Amino acid sequence: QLKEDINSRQSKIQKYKDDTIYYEDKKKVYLENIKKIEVNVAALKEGI
Amino acid sequence: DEEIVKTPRKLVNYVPLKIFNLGDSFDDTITTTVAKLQDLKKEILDSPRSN
Repeated sequence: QLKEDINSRQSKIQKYKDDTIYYEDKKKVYLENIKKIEVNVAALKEGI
Repeated sequence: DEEIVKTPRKLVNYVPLKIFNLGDSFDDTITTTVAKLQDLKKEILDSPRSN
């Protein structure tokens, strides 16, 4: 039962790794949005 | 309204623009030269004329 539980926990670890990968992808998308907002703010400041 | 639902929009889609906010029409540089000439002619009026 301990072997089964630790195998399940290792699969849980790998699915946490996958979830962190998706979270990092979301963070990269958010950073791209932030960069677009930054360049828009730079253009607006230039006009200012 | 347009189509069946609201039109799709980008998640940011800021597009500030707004370079001009109404007004326009009369240019400011020509009247700027006019005002410069105004202060110049006032300074000339300070200088003596005739007599």
